[PDB]
Amino acid sequence: GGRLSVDASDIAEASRDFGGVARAEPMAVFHPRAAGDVAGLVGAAFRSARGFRVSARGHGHSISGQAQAAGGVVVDMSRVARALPVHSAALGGHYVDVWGGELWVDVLNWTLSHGGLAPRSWTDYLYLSVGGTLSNAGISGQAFHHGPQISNVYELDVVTGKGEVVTCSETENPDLFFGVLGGLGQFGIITRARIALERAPKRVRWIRALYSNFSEFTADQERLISLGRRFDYVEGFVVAASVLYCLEVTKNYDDETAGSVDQDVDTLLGELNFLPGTVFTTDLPYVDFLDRVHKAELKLRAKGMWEVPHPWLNLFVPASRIADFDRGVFRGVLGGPVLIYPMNKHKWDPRSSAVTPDEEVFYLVAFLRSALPGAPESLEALARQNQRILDFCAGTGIGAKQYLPGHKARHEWAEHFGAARWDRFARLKAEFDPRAILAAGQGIFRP
Ligand SMILES: *Cc1cc2c(cc1C)nc1c(=O)[nH]c(=O)nc-1n2C[C@H](O)[C@H](O)[C@H](O)COP(=O)(O)OP(=O)(O)OC[C@H]1O[C@@H](n2cnc3c(N)ncnc32)[C@H](O)[C@@H]1O
Ligand SMILES: O=C(Nc1cccc(OC(F)(F)F)c1)Nc1cnns1
Repeated sequence: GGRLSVDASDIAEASRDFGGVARAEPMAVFHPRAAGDVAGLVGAAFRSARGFRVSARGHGHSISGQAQAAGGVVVDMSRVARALPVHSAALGGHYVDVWGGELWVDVLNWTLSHGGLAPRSWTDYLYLSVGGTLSNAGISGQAFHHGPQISNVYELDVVTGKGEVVTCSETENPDLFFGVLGGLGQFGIITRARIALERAPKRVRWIRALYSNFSEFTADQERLISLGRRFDYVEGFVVAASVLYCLEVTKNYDDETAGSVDQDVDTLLGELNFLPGTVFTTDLPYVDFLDRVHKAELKLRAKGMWEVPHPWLNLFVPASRIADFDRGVFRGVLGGPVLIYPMNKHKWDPRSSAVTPDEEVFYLVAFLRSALPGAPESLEALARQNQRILDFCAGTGIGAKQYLPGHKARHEWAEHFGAARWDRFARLKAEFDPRAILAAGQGIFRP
């Protein structure tokens, strides 16, 4: 039922990503109609003499060619009938089956219009595929409480590196299920994901408060994630003044809780140590808050500042070493935001392929800088800054782990996973993709 394409615009899009650096071209782009089409293509790759590379492309948000299939075939997973949300008395909640290539923005609109339901755990940007984020983790301000998106999925349909369609969960083929979650596309292509849902809030009380003291800022973020009155979202960012820290929190509400929202916010804020008179508040619908990054994208696109190189660096930093990151990186080493917020490791299932630091509390530190348009030297200076951040972590023994890892050397991947996790990862590759057909742009395995 699928269609192979050699259209120059199809090839060009499959040969690029948001990073704007890696440009490995496929021989063709495959447009599937259903899961069986994806199975057919991977099956032919597995059966072929040379064993050509096959990679699924979500929305192309990768930084360094992770979705590229050099001289092979890129599967354009972008979008037919959609499954309606379902209630389960056994799970004690709702779920929705979605196509692997579905964008989170389209999942949200579908679930809201069919029962006022929504996923519990997000990414900051909704124009990302379900298969794409589930192959990494999928993190935002809710992860401290609900865990990442890989902790909010009941079941998958996976097309393995042998072109076999497998239904998997915790109780059915758990090795493939847990391997695929945070598995960097190594063990198969997600064609279906069964997403956990909750009754969606109607509105959001979105708060920002400033700190000049890093010790007070991190102490407040750490207390907020341990919280039963609590915020529904906890993030933060580094701002140039010398250096300031912005705490970002939200309180979700609906018609029932509308009458208590003001007091709940005031109570929680009173316990914090932000700078007096630096509180900024917005009240807006739930969809609008979740789509806030798409609004920033439209403004950047109009200024020609979206289709520029993005040498993004994402680190998971153990909370015991975050203090050293202030004078060492934010005041030391250093257009674009620097995100910072802690998460709880216990909300992350240790059976998944996801790699986190060996500490109960760890931070995402996200360097989201854009290079100047049409200026290669800008990208080069930013790449040197990223290497200086990595050298700082190595030289001071910070047990940081990259999120969306950009490694390409075997010993670097071995160090990233550690011996036990590397052994599990390699064994899953021998079982599920022995010819190393899938997601070869990640640069982990060779045929
Ligand atoms: C560009 C961007 C990315 C981003 C973000 C904001 C922007 C503007 N905000 C994020 C956030 O708040 N939290 C988070 O966890 N991630 C955030 N990101 C990063 C994003 O998650 C990643 O870029 C991720 O790769 C998803 O993006 P996308 O859906 O575009 O997928 P991809 O880049 O094409 O492919 C990524 C890898 O996964 C493999 N792949 C793709 N689809 C599948 C399926 N269906 N099954 C299995 N593997 C799949 C690709 O081959 C590639 O290896
Ligand atoms: O990217 C974000 N958040 C995020 C937040 C604001 C804006 C933004 O995109 C930009 F800068 F282009 F407007 C991304 N979080 C990530 C986590 N992991 N990789 S990226």
